[PDB]
Amino acid sequence: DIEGLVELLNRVQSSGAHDQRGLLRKEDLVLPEFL
Amino acid sequence: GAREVKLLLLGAGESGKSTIVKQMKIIHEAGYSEEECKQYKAVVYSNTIQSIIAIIRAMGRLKIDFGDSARADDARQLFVLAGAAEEGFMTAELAGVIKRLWKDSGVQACFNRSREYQLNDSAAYYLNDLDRIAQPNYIPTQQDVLRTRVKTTGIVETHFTFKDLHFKMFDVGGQRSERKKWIHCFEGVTAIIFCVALSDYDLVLAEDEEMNRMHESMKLFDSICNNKWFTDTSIILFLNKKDLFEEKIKKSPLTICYPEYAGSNTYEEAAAYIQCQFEDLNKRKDTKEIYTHFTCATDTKNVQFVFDAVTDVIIKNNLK
Ligand SMILES: Nc1nc2c(ncn2[C@@H]2O[C@H](COP(=O)(O)OP(=O)(O)O)[C@@H](O)[C@H]2O)c(=O)[nH]1
Ligand SMILES: [Cs+]
Ligand SMILES: [Cs+]
Ligand SMILES: [Cs+]
Ligand SMILES: [Cs+]
Ligand SMILES: [Cs+]
Ligand SMILES: [Cs+]
Ligand SMILES: [Cs+]
Ligand SMILES: [Mg+2]
Repeated sequence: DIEGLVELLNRVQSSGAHDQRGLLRKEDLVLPEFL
Repeated sequence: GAREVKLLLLGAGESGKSTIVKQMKIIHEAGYSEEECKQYKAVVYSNTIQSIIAIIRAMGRLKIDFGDSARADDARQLFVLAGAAEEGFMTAELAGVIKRLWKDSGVQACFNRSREYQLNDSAAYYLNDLDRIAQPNYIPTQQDVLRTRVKTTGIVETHFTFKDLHFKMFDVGGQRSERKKWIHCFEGVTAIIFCVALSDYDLVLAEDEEMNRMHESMKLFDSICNNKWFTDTSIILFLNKKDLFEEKIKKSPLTICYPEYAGSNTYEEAAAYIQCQFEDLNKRKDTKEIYTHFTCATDTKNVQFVFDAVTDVIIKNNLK
């Protein structure tokens, strides 16, 4: 049901609250625009 | 006879699901040995860096300037040094840059506005312990490992015996699981432990969200709760992060999250209010019961205690 949606939207969309997870990777190193 | 107790962890990312799992290994399992803690240095540092960076990035978007303009060199240097330091070790150079940035009033100013962005709740824990963490003879402690943040490739789980029960704790989270996996995760559930990050009550909503984090969590709970399929399923509610909540409620009113709220701004009344918002979602207060516990996922003592009670509910909700 949409139930599957909601669970994927709440438990995922916030895992972003942590692009801060796992070991250090090139992606998380891109120097910020205000350089 | 031995019963399989299938425990399913649900709740928004950052709610503390992954942390409860680790608490089980520390409590009802072996825990982490020294040979194994040393193994986390790489992540402990990886996380520490990601945290100061999350904040540095935030200063840009929010236009918050460094208390001291020199830090701009440090920041720029933070990204070079980081993307150049062999995992597992941290040089006296990187430790310095981080210490100076974390010390900057501009950066602390931004840190205090973490509600406007998404800062993991381990940044503070690690950035303060830089003295210890930075030293090369550093050995992550259990609490250090408990605060780490790793990979959720697929579905995480733990097996452990408690009160002669075969506990199987499941936790998805981010890993897009389809109706397939989901249905398969629900099937066999003995109890659903729904985690909620109380401290999320003050989070500014994203450009995409119609409602705030709390209400999005409330919505999901509503469904899980009033879903006939989970009738005989024990519904434990973990209103987690009460430590951060207590610290926050001081400065940020609950009216941010529940505009109608008219109570006082005490940890007590605010917390009681949230416990009601979730429990009132229950459509059969007669049919089903909600087992709520205010917890601190990262507190081994409190978790042990709280999980001790959950088991009693499981041990007997099985009408026996
Ligand atoms: N201070 C504090 N941090 C917590 C608590 N519960 C979880 N956390 C932290 O908040 C984040 C949630 O992480 P977990 O790793 O539990 O991931 P989740 O399952 O996606 O929500 C991690 O940074 C935890 O260390 C708590 O009660 N207090
Ligand atoms: Cs055990
Ligand atoms: Cs141990
Ligand atoms: Cs300045
Ligand atoms: Cs903060
Ligand atoms: Cs400290
Ligand atoms: Cs495992
Ligand atoms: Cs085990
Ligand atoms: Mg997660």
